[PDB]
Amino acid sequence: EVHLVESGGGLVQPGGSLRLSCEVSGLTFSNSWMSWVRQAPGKGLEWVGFIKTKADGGTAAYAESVKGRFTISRDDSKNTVFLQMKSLKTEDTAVYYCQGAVVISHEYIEIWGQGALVTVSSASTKGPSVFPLAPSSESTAALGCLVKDYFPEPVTVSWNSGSLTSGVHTFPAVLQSSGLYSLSSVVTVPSSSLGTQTYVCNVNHKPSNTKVDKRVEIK
Amino acid sequence: KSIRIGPGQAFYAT
Amino acid sequence: SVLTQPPSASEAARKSVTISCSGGSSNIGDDSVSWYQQVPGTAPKLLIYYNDRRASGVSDRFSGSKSGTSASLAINGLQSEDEADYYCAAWDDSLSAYIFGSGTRLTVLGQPKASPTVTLFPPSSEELQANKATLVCLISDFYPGVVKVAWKADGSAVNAGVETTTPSKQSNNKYAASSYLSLTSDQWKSHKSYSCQVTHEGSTVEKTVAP
Repeated sequence: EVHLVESGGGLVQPGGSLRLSCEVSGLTFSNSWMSWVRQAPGKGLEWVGFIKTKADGGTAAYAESVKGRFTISRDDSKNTVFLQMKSLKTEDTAVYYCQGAVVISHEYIEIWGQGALVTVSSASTKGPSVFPLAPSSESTAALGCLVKDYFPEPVTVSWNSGSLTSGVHTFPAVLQSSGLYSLSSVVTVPSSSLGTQTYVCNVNHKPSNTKVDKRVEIK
Repeated sequence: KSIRIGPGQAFYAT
Repeated sequence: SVLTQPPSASEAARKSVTISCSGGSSNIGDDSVSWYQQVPGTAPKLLIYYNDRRASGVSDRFSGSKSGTSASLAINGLQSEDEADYYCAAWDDSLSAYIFGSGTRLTVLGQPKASPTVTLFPPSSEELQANKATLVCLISDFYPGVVKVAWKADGSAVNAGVETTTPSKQSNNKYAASSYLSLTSDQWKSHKSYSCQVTHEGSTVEKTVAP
């Protein structure tokens, strides 16, 4: 029922600034205590800060390591809490999660967003090239899309604009010797479906504002 | 002194 | 002021485990504990709050307790879908921050051996002309999560141009990995075939493609 949808993730140069948004639907934003928690690749959870409801302090609190660099603020009319980050250090590289918490009928509710990956690196943003991978007699067939040479993470892949979900497997990225990422997504479909059915992979790399859809046809 | 909960320190009770 | 948890825990299915969490007087000694569950590559999710209260929708198989500066999370009737990282948490008054414990990884013993499925795609015409020829070896549904990947060209082994991921846990708790061999367009036509071989303990699965 409740969704916290984060956006703003991507690549920023050290010393740079980046603003994350977290927009709440399904909870009354004005009554929600909003907070942020981050997680470095492969590490634990580390608290970043919170901002109180207006009826409470309306005031924010911060982890020692982000104090003075990060500012949390809220726009109640637009159901959105922000995390404004400045003077970013490579150490700040992490998935950032927002939380919304409300207290209702002696019930405490705390819901988490899906996370936004912030990559603090001197490297360049690079959009990927997408290549359809076509099948070869069997009852089902595997077809795919190769998503090659992008920076930074993540990319999402869907198929037929998200209406094809069963049999879809998107694989973790490999890091290439160039420092660029590649990944692949495959969907296994009944072979009888081929040729009366068109398949398209939808590849989104928001840090390079790249969205690419590629028809996967039987070569 | 107030009972609060979670990363947002929501007011829970007193 | 760091909530410490044992790194790992491993108990058979249908059974029960207790995840421990020990803090100090400045956190758990002043405040309540929460417990979170995080499945690989998904957002953490609240299980327990205020020491022993279940979040809505959370199974009665979970229960929490606080005792002095220690906290505990009980998981009864263990299910394979409970494999995840469990994190305790509590507010610390002296440093005024929400502290997450170091976290315990939970393994539900009993998952059956599974041989990998292997899918091998050749370079496409599009790739060849962009000189981004890539052999794509996708490996999935194997357990336990260790494989060795070997590439061959015309029966001879190739190590140059090979990049292989570490295996990672799938939703169904089996593993996936992938391996890529990068070729010049010219190398691709310079051979009669290439093959990807995957070894998983006692079993080897090999696939071959050709121009």
